[PDB]
Amino acid sequence: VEIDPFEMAVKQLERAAQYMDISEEALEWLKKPMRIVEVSVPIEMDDGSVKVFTGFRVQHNWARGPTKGGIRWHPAETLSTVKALATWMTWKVAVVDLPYGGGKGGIIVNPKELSEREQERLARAYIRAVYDVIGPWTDIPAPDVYTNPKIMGWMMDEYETIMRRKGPAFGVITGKPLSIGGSLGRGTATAQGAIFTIREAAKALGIDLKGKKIAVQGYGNAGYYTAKLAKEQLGMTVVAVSDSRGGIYNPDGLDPDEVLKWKREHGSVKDFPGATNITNEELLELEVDVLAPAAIEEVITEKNADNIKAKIVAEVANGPVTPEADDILREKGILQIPDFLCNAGGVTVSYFEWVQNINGYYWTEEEVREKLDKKMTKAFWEVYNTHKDKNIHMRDAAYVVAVSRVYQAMKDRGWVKK
Ligand SMILES: N[C@@H](CCC(=O)O)C(=O)O
Repeated sequence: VEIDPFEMAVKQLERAAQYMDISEEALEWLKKPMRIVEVSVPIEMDDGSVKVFTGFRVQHNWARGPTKGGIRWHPAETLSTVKALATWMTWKVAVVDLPYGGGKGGIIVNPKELSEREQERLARAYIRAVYDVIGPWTDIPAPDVYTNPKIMGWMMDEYETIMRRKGPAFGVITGKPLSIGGSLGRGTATAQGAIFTIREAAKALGIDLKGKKIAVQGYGNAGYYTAKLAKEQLGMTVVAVSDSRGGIYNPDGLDPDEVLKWKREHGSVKDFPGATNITNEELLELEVDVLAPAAIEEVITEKNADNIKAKIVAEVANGPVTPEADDILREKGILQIPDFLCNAGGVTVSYFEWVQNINGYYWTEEEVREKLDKKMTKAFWEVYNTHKDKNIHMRDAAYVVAVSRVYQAMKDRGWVKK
């Protein structure tokens, strides 16, 4: 009825585990986060009053290393959502082979009504509250929904103040500004990883992307950068983009820069000059070769699953395809890139930033791009090889790979004897 996120995550995990040989005790261990921390976050309001907010910090599993995850500042943020996202982050960092665990944070707050001073106070108070469970080798937060690198810098500064500079305080948190322990290529990380996965999928299917058409659903940061990177690196034709308000259709192709400027100047991509105006519900069914949903989740359902005509569906967003839609698309012979594999570039570049901070030596744009390319190509090819060996779904193969890595790490530590 309410479809609790944690219940759905556990159901997904059970579905995945039924496709592989895993002990019952390890599955029961994986069904529950290893540590959940709920703290009060008191800040001083600009009018002088004191308001108390609820903060979360869930560390699902740290068998493979320190936990990794973002912090969400959303008025509708709950503990269940944080737990489910930490569980998903575990598999996200496991599939792309990072020495990380699963983690997530969140504060129930509406940041649109907070001033800059109040936002800084909130970040510093959250750090002061969760200092006891975070660290460069314990738990590394990251930017997420309604959180930017500015909050990352404030949080790192507060952590460094509390820690008294006894170690790599830069590495306690990622996504920071370039002036303070930042990393090159952070802004376009997720889209770059998605482009690498799309290129590898095209390589697997034997189709060249030069001159092909791509439709991107959702024109935020991820969607815009995905369309732009596809057009430049992959040589594809950006035929259709969209946002919440509406969508754009143009057979001759769309210039992502022009569309972004129009959206910035009018608040939406609606009524772009010399272009057909459509919505998402027909955008998802346009005849394309690559479809990249980069917007609100659950856009492909059994209603529209049979009408999808894309050869490759790159799930840039977090879970935009329902399991029934997954089965329908697999029946049609459409290669799907799993949600927590396609957008694994952001966490990979976050790991690169953490490595740079820990080592004290910082890389260049080309080095980061090449390392990200290697990691994403290897992860995608491992997932596709499992998908070809086990004759299962692509999402199922990615789950098998991630859960197998986590289970092996748990067995090596002696946490589970079977
Ligand atoms: N939460 C973001 C940040 C990456 C990270 O966890 O380091 C993501 O999953 O992409």
